[PDB]
Amino acid sequence: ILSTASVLAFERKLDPSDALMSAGAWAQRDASQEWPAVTVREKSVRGTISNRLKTKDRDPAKLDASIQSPNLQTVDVANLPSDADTLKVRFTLRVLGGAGTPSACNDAAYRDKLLQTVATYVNDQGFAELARRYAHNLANARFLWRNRVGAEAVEVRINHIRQGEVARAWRFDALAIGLRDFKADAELDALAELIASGLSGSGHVLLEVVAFARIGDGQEVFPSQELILDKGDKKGQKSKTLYSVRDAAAIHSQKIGNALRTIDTWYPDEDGLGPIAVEPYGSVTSQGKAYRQPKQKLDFYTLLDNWVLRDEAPAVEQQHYVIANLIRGGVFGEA
Amino acid sequence: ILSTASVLAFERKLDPSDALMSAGAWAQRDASQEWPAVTVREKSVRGTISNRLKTKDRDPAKLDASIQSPNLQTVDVANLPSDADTLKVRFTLRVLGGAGTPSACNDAAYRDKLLQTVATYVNDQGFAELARRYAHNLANARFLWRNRVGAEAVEVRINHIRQGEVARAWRFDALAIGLRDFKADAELDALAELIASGLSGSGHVLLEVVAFARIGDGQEVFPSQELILDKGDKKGQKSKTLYSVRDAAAIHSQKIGNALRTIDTWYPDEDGLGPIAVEPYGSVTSQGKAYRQPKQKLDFYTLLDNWVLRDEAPAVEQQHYVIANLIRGGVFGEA
Amino acid sequence: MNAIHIGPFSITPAARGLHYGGLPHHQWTLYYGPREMAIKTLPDSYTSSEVRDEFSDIIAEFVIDARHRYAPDVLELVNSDGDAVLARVAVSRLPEALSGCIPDDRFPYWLLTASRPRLGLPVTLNEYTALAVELSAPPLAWITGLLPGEVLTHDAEEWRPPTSWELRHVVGEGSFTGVSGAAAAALLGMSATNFRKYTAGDSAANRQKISFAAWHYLLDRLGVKRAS
DNA sequence: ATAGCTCGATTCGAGCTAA
DNA sequence: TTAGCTCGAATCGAGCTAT
Repeated sequence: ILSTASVLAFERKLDPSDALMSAGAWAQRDASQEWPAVTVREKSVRGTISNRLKTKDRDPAKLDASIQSPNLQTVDVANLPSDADTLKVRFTLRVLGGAGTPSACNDAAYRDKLLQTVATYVNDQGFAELARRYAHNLANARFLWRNRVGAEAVEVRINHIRQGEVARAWRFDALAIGLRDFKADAELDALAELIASGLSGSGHVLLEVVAFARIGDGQEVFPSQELILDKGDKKGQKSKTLYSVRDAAAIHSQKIGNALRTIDTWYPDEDGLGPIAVEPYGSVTSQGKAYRQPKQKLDFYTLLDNWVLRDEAPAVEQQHYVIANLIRGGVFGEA
Repeated sequence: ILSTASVLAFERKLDPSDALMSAGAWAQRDASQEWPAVTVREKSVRGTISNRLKTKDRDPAKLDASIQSPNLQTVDVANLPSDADTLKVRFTLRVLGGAGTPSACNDAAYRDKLLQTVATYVNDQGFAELARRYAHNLANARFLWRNRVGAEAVEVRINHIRQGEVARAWRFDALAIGLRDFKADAELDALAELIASGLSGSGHVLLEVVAFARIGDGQEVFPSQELILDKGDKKGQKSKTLYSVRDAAAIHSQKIGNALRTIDTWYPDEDGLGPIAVEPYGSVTSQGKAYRQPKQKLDFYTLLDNWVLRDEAPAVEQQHYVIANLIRGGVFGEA
Repeated sequence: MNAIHIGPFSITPAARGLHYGGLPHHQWTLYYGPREMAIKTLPDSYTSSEVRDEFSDIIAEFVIDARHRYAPDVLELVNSDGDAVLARVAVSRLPEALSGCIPDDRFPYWLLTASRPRLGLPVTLNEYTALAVELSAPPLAWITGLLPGEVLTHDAEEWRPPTSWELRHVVGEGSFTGVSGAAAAALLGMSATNFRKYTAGDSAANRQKISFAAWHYLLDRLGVKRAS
């Protein structure tokens, strides 16, 4: 009957590194290895109430009393220096083979169907579309999440590494390649076999991904934010903390991986909004609506049952999605 | 039934940088790129009892005892050099655009109708009245808050920095363009479509604003103040702390952006005060009160639901207030 | 074992198990609705009333924090100096005519706020009692901070009926008021079987919604709102 | 006290007329 | 604002249950 195993833990492929930030100036991007790092400092903010009220009653004295004692906060803030207008973000992406092999399972019969159905998938169509689409999110600076909304010109330079030296260098203009359309380009195509060879297990791939963005002169850069333990008084609340590795602003590695995973364009709703991240139950917390509802037969879990247990193969664009949850890893299976 | 969204987080437009302050003498402002920065130094003060007493400390024995036990505290002080009478503040302002699009919004139906409402506003009239009042606050040294109340001659220079170079230059007289009325000027209107293009989203735009002010020799300059953790001794209380980035006194980014936000003249109360900032519930920190209270139905939130949900659009001057608050950005929706 | 439901809280166990030491063990997870507060690994030999006692202190801390951060504003009645507090009353909303005030001698009684930038209003004892009667706060008024503003509004067009989880905040054995479903039904003058349909969850067959008058009268009788 | 059910009777909302 | 009326849908009480 080939029941589903209890544990389906999968190793994460396309493993990124923490993208630390450094600051500098444009046209000096070649000798940017000695650029000063972006430090995270503290500043005090004061503000009045700007959120909605309870709206049950219309007392004016209470809202005026909130202006009598404005809230005082200290927030972690990261800014470029007054002599720098370019933000440098560098991280390394490690590409691993053996996508279909689970890290932990609970049935040898179940695994042998999984490793066979991903072999028949790769033989029919290998790691070509996903590797191409994972190349798009490295081409455009999607990992520059809020550092791309108003950049004058953001440039991505990635170098393939062998033995500790460059193998082949790619140079891209991230404004040219949009965040919506998955077009075709020769440098984008040439990057695809490198990702394809690493994903198929035929070779090792290490890429050093560098992004230079024209944020502006002394403007604000936006690293990842940490949790607030709320162990201080209401005035020194420390309401915002930013992630720094060693006195240098940095972006969480899982936030970088989320930008790479944004290749899903076959969710059941209208796809003109834009790509979403490949993820079970197609859920993104920005708009708060989860595409690929399990009530519909289009989420990752039910197709994984049809594509394996009862051998009901979906459309080939969906089989790219089912392996897209396998390549990103995850703790699957019924607990 | 088109209920409002629970989360309506909006990105802020018109993002300013920290305003660095350096000092010098007048008539050398054409070559002010090597002026020494206004340094932060420390001085000690003592004062007498100048506060009201709670009907018990008014006894002559108790009052004189407090004078015999003076409050010694150190304060943070910023002054110009004795040979310098000009204060310049330099910040960069970038205009983003796409003000109608929220970062987070739950109801897709509400997002489409809100985007339709913003697009309906843009077609009727663009961001011309908005940017005219925004450039008026850039024309005067309103962002030079307390260093303008006694300025003898204050002058601003605004430069359009497109490809890291001055694409178009501006020079205004801040005292002539007072902080009371929003008149029309050909040079001000020339700046108006520069921000209006940024607010509309046609192309990237970035400005540099330098405001020279005739302060006086060794006079007191007023940067933004900080919070004190209140942990040290009462003699070294540090009752005042000012903001600095690298041994140079500076003004907070949100302090500068608040002054550029000061375009709201449409609040129902009498105009003895003048323009205020466009933030919901019309809060004025100095007066401790709030114009546009929800009781008389002229705050941001009631106008937004009237414009979007039940389709009763407000007055055209009130539509300016709603979009200006939409440009201002905030965490809207039921938190 | 079974998911223990304590009012708005729900201690659900992990489907899988573990063996810490040699004894059987399970991961129990405290929930405040969709919010996760704690994971505690516990043996399988513990009864439900003992896992409840194990998770009781975190619930007590949550209730203390909720009562403190949502405490109603306190008003102070003072003499013509402002030093002696003659009477204090907690109010659900401030008086309409409050402005920034420092008491003087021309009026004997002043109604000031407890916040340090003290707003105030010159009143006599009769007007002070009128304001106290109009504006008083019920003893359990802090539970309104844990409830949405659209289920507590008095406007019928903008009112939304509370869900089952929002209803568990005020009725139930482990609720914030501590009244049973039978007592709540007796307060509304209805049968307990009909109120259990209000408090029913995940049972789509025969689940009902409370009405505007019933909800607001229940909030009146429990001491949560409208008890000025 | 929790949790949930069925079944016939009563209530309930949004149409409508009628004045 | 008074004074009603169908019509299907949701609610109400009082029987039972289960834990």
